[PDB]
Amino acid sequence: YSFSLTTFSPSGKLGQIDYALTAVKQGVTSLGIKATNGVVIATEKKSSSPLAMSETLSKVSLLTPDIGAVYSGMGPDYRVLVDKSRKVAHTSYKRIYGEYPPTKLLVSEVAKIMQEATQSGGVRPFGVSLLIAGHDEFNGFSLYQVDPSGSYFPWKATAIGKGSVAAKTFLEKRWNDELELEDAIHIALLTLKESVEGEFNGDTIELAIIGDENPDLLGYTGIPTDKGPRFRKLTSQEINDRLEAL
Amino acid sequence: MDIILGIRVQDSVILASSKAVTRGISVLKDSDDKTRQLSPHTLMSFAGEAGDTVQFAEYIQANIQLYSIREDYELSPQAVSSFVRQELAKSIRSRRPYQVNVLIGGYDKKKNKPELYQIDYLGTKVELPYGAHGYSGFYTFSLLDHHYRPDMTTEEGLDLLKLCVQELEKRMPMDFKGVIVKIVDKDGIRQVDDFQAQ
Amino acid sequence: TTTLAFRFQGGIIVAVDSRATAGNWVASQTVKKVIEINPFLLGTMAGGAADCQFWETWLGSQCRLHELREKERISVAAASKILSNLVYQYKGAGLSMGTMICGYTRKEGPTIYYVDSDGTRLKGDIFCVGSGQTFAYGVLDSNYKWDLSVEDALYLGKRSILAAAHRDAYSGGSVNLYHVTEDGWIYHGNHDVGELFWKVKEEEGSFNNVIG
Amino acid sequence: GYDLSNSVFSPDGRNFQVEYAVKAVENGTTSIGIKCNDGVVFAVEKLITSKLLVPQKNVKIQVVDRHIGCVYSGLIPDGRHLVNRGREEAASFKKLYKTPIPIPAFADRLGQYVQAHTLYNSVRPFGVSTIFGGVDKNGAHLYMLEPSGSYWGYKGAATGKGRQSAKAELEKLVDHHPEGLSAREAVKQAAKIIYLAHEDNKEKDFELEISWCSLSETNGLHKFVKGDLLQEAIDFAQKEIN
Amino acid sequence: TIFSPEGRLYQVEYALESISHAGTAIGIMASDGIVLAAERKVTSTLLEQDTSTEKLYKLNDKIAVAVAGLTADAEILINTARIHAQNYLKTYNEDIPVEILVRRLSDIKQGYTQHGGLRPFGVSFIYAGYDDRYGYQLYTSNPSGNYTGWKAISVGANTSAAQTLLQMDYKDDMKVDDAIELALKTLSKTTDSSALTYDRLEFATIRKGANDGEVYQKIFKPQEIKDILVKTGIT
Amino acid sequence: RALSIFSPDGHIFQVEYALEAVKRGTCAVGVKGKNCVVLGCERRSTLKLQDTRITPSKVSKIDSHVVLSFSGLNADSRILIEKARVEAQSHRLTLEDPVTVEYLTRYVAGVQQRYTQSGGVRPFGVSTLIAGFDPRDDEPKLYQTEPSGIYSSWSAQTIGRNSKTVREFLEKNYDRKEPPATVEECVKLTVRSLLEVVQTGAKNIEITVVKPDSDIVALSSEEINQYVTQIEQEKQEQ
Amino acid sequence: NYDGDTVTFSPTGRLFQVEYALEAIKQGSVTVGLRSNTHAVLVALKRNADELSSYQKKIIKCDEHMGLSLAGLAPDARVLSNYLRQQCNYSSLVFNRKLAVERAGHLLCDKAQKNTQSAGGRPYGVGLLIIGYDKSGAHLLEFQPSGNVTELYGTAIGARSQGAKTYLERTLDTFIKIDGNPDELIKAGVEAISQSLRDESLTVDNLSIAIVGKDTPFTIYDGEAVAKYI
Amino acid sequence: SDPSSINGGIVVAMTGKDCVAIACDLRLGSQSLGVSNKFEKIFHYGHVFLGITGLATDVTTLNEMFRYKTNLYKLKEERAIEPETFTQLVSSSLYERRFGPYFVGPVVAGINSKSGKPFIAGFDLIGCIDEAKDFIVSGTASDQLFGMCESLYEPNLEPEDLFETISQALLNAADRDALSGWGAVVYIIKKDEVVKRYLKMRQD
Amino acid sequence: VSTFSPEGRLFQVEYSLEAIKLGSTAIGIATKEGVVLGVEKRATSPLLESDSIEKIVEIDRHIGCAMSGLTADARSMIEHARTAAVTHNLYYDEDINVESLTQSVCDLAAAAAMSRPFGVALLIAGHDADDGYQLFHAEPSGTFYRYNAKAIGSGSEGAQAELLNEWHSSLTLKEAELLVLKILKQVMEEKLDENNAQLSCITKQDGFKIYDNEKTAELIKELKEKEAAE
Ligand SMILES: [Mg+2]
Ligand SMILES: [Mg+2]
Ligand SMILES: [Mg+2]
Ligand SMILES: [Mg+2]
Repeated sequence: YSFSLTTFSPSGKLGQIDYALTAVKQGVTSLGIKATNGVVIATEKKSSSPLAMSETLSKVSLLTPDIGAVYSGMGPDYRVLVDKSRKVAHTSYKRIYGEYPPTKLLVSEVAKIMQEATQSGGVRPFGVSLLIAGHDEFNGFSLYQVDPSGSYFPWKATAIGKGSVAAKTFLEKRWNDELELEDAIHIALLTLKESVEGEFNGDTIELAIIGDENPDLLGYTGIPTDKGPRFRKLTSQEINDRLEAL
Repeated sequence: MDIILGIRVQDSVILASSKAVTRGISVLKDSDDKTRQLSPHTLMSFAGEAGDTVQFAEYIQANIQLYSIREDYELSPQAVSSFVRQELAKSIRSRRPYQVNVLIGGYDKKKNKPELYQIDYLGTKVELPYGAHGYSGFYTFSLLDHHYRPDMTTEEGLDLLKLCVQELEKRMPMDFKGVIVKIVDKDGIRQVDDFQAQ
Repeated sequence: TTTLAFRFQGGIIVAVDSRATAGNWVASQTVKKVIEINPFLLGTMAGGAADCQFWETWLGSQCRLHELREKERISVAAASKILSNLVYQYKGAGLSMGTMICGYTRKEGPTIYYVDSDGTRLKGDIFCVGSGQTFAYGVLDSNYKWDLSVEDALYLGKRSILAAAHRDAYSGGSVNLYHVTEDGWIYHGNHDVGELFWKVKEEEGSFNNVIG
Repeated sequence: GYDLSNSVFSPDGRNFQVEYAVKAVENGTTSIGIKCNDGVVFAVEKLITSKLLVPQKNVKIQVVDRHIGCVYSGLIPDGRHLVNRGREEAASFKKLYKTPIPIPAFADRLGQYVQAHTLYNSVRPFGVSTIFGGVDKNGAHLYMLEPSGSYWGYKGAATGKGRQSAKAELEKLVDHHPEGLSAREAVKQAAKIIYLAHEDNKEKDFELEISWCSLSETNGLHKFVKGDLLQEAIDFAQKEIN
Repeated sequence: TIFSPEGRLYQVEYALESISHAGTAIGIMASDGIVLAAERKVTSTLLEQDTSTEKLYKLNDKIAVAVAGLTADAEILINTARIHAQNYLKTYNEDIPVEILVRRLSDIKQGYTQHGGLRPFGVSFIYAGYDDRYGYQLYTSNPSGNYTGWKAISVGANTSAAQTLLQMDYKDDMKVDDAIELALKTLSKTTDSSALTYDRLEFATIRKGANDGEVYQKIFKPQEIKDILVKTGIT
Repeated sequence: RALSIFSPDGHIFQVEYALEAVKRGTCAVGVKGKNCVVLGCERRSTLKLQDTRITPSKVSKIDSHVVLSFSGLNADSRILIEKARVEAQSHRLTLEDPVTVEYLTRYVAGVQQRYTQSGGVRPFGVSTLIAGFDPRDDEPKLYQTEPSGIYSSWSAQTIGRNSKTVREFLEKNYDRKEPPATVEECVKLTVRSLLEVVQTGAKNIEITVVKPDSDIVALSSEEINQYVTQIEQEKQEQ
Repeated sequence: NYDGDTVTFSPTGRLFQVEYALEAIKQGSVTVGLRSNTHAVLVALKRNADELSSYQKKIIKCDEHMGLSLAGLAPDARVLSNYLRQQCNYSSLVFNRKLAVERAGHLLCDKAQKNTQSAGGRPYGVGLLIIGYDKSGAHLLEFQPSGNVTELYGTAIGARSQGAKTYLERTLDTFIKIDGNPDELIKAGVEAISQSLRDESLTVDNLSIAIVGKDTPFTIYDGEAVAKYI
Repeated sequence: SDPSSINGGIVVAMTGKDCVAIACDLRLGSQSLGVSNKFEKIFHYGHVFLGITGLATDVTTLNEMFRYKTNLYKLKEERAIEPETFTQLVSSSLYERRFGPYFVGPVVAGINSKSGKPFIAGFDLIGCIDEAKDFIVSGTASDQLFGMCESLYEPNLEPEDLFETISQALLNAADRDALSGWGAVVYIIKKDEVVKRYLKMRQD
Repeated sequence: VSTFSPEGRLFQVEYSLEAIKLGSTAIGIATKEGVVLGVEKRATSPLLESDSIEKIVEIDRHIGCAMSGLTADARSMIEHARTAAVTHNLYYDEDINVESLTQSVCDLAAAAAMSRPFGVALLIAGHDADDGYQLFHAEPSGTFYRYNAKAIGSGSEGAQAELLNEWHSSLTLKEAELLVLKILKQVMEEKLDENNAQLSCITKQDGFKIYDNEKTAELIKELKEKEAAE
């Protein structure tokens, strides 16, 4: 199967890409909200049975100490994409400049992966869409969304999957360019609540942020150039503490 | 080794190359041309190992000629030379390096100035008023350093080469059977067939 | 070994000796040092016997292929650049050969190219190669004139070899002569040096120091 | 359309091309094996298409290494292939471990290879089923392998056309002799069971072929049943056949 | 990569279609500069246009290109573009002539056309570039791998519309300030949405300021587009 | 995967269809005089606002004494040209003599032929008119190559849309006894032929003349126009 | 639907392509093979396309002790014999051992099989009768592109082969005992090839005979030398 | 035979108060024969300077290489590369050829446009990074240079003073090296501006 | 492309043969005084220079071949044929046998590791010491046959039939020349002149010679006269 599986249809559409976009559309909702001094990305831990254990499924992942990703679509396709993402972060970057890549660049690389899936012989596009949030010395904070086409674009706030439209709408009304992190968290939570069907608490939600540096999560004291990672995932407790303030 | 000298006056570049090819104990030929015209306004002279010498030259020629066709344009001497340096710089770290040294004299029709480039087998390139490879420099530089002037006419340079060729024939142990001289100027490349007596 | 080829009015003269040695041991006095590439081209042998015999025989083939492809006699220049380029491909491997590719075509006229395992290809009017070169050059240089006649020229080459066969220990046996013309080459015999030295001495008066 | 390409799962999760391969198997000669008390016997039905066949020559059973016996039913050539690879797979084991390949091990090797041919549409499964086994460091072993790459260990096993008749006979043996069965007995028995099983193909005269691998009768090596010992069983079968 | 009974390359033809559904990009070649303008596809109040780059890309300090098609397919072609640029520079120590870069990029696309079995790239490019041999040049390359140079041109949505508007207002002796205006006008009349707003535009120029010598590529910042807009009167 | 294959009727569809693309391409023609060859072509007019200065012209130099023009997919041609140019230098380098028009042709032809029996590659949508003069010779050469790989020489020939029509013009307007014995008339004839299809147009036609020993020159928009005028006159004078 | 490749078993478990290949054999001239306990003959009725051509050579020597007759797609026969020549050669060079006919058979089978299990390939479409004398006597083998090889006292293959196959199927008791005399064995070989004739009688260009045995290396008798057998 | 001493040449770089300086001689020679007196060994990609001493052909190659690399860096990251970063790049780029290296000794100098912190560094032919806040030396006269630097150098000098210091260091050190001299160039680098001055010296 | 039909034939091969039937008639006749090869040019217009049509080529001094079908496909085949004769001369210092040469060509044919079969056939005629003058026809199948005379291409059906009639084991070079001429005339849509037919022959003494238009015309004429007899 060495020929492109994704071909151009007479109307000018890339069949497989739109279909992958459909798969994405059915996935659980996830959102990202970019504040001034941070970014938050959240999703819902759709437990497929209470027998499964919630924690053992990181829907939100650290790509570099300053970049996280959340998705909507087919989890497996995401899981392998995160692996490759963390990898390329090093190969095409930390091993050449001694520092992790900047969000847009990593994002750009990830995109490149997905595009290949859109054109290489014998494969199908990834059935996922990711919201990648991060920070870097020169570009500050950013949030990006990446599609199976490979297309990516930045946002001030957005949501994908199931309740995307409703959510985008709510976000569109609450977001403004003067938002402090806690607030966007708040909004993330609020926005989350409306797309969530059943119990809404610290064990069914997953919030992660990209903010100030956490020295306590470094693992060592001594070298002062790197003050720690910016990506921090929220604890069940921390999430609930905020929920209680609904 | 063979003698390869070049001197760029004000409106042109003159190159002189010994006319002798020695293989072991005998002199095989006393009328060799150790140069190839890269483009109608650039010439390259060369000296070094038996086969590598012509092979490299011809390869470079072909490739410059091809660029000329594909683009309907004549690369500047500067371009032509950066191209050569790279090819040499590539061969020093190959399986078997071309042991070749060259001089590239060209008239840059765009800037309206003459240009002489000296590149050794290692890919070391340098732009100079006059230059030579091997030992030729040793005998002549003192003369060149002394009598050279930027505003020299084609004729003044030809005489300086003459004086240089004289020193070589006086102090150098091997008989290089004389030199073939050529000038690269705005009107092209001509061979001063009068350097046996001028 | 001593081989010469020189260009002139009537064409090309190729003359070679026929001695092969393995140290001080004379392995053969009857070797053919002229590889008949094809009816129009001549190649000489010096350096490695195998290398020349082989690659020039092969050259003989490549030329044929060319003459089928283009329906035109391959030029010596082309003929020689093939061998030459081939030889340059193996440079460093240890090929040993130095040869003259001789031919007379309409387009080029009579032509002689010196090609060697170092990758040298040269066009010239006179060439001698082998341990006995300097001796043949000596004779050639002084009696060489373009206006020579086929008969004299044959002799000149024949003699130049004689010269070398006398002084050089590694050359001798007999001289083989070849005249290359535009209609092809013509063999002009194998002349045993033994018999030839006495005859030439007697007739010419040279080699006086030798008693006989 | 789910039965045109190999690796394709149908809406019910079956690989049709495999099942078709099985049919090629069914359409073939019958063969069996009887794991006995300290060995195993193999036997197969060689159908004599014409007087022109040179008797007792087109051997069909095959040995792998020196202690494994192999017999299969279906597209004969496909069998041979399966065996050659068996041989390469066995050599490779010995070269590196010194001890000849254990039957469980060997089977799995053959298993994994066949299973592999049901993974890509560029390949067709094997049109044969193989019964094989032998003696090793700890017991006799008899296995049968189907085109899906599925295999299991047996007390007795058979395949091909006379398959049901044969299985029936084997079932009898298992219930009547849970103790075991001497190699000699199992030999004759197989001879019989083949004769019996031959009835589902009762139209052509046949040539029986038996082999065994016994820890007391053949030192653990695979040998063919020929001469006195073969005739004995041929007659033992011709007897209880009526 | 096959032929139709009519003598057309399906996938190529279809690719061009995909392209026609893409935002509009325009390149207008003035006498003292070149303009490139592009209307952005799918937006929102929340999309960050500030830190965005989706249709106007820098290839080399002297060549920029405008994109119409799959953003991702584009970036692949671009990266290699940027690379061929540098290779030439290393090899010759002179900046790569625009046509050379353009012809090279085209040749890749064509490859996908002739062999391999891979879907062509859903992209068309407008190249605005300068070089010491032909000065300013405007080029265009599409999926068939075909390329040509223009005085003014557009790609993407509503070509005939815009092409017809340009052919109307363009004149040999134009000036950048005028080409900018024209660009905006044309986009303005060929949009598929309410009204041209800064947030939906991408604008860039390649001018050779008289008070110097090297060409300067200026990719307009959001505010500047908003500014250049008021002046031209789109308000 | 084998794309170019035989059909029940003995045809290689892809090659056959390749020709169609040739027909869709503009016209190109070349007729050879007594000591020259000319090649004319009509310019494409799908959209107009072109910058003639730079746009890849239709007639290309393979070497200083050999040119090629074609009719077909413009992209597919470029490749044929490069491969030809590169082979032109290689011949020089190894045979110490530039290619003969025939050789160059046979080279270009074989390349196309190859694409007709190679997997994963579709034939070239192109036919070429190659012309020039052999080194140190004066007899003009005009050759034609098609996607099948077939090639041959022509006193005059044309390819591209409406080639049949103009071919006819030539079939009777060119006599192999008095080939256009002057640059001027050969041009005339080519123009005349070209007019029959071009449809009254100056910039519509581009004419290139090739003379012995690397003497090649394309006529400017106006030099041609002058011929056009004098032709419409030898039409209106009746 | 199920006859597009060899990688597709039909619903009844057949490989059509193989089967179709087997049918390629039936459109080739008949070739007979028969052996005694001291010789093996190959009588192959050669075929002509017009009355101005050659009667295609059906017999190929594979080693001084073995050879084969082909019926079907010649190319394939060349490929297969050549492979057979190589394997015979390998046995000689490396073990100074003559390759056992049975062994050769095992080889052809294995070779054919590979072409009946992989996408893109095609079964071989030619049958072969291989005769050869070795350490264990005279041998005759019949090879079919399905990959099946069988050792026989005699046989024939091709158009109308079934005629000679019955002759031999009855004449067995008679030829299996033609030891010490090759002429007879051949005569039988011809007599057999004639019970599958119809077009006309076997002529001097029609006939092709190959013999091999105890003190006789694989020899090809074509034309003239077979005259005494009609 | 030691490629690092065929063409000769030296480079040195120093830091001062809100500025850094990097200087180099201009001789290009072939063993004993001086061949050119105009072979600058300092290059820049934006506001970052890279001086390279060593086999001249590699000096040329490497320069061309980093330009190339620093250019794509700019296109991809939309910003100019910083000292610290270029350094890692140099190092990794050199170690990439660990078993057939470029016989060179690079020195990097520049000022990070964001922090303003002066920065210089040096490496050996395979990437071994040397990061000292004082001075870095490389070339056929490293010994001489170190000796000079160690004595002449002191911290926090002003652009004007550091200039003298580094010039002297370069100058005197070169005077004791056979393979260096024939001219010297000095770059005084400040956040905003950069001045380049050629020095007068013995032409022997 | 390697798929068998229910009849047991290779599709692309059968189709390949059809494409050949669409090509110019090629005829060769083999005598004891030589072998003649003649072809029909068939120019797609009178502007085309009749001499630039190459359908009879020299493989080597003692071997020439005529072609018919998609002629471009034949380029590689000639190249290979030439290289092989040459190579054989190099390694053995002798002339390759016509059969070997041919076989070498066919050996190339079936290599379906080139997307499709060759759409062209060849008439290889040559001479070697051991088997005298020989004529061979090579098909894209990979198969080849020796004939005494043979025609291929569009008019091959009638031509073959006529050959069958005119050929006898004793014609002279001249005779055959005429026949080829004749038969060429009988099947050519256009009238046979020296600018649209081409004759060639190969003899022991002079080898492969392609006849110059002038000589051919003299025969064409000599033919018109001998024919307008009764
Ligand atoms: Mg002597
Ligand atoms: Mg040091
Ligand atoms: Mg010093
Ligand atoms: Mg000094």
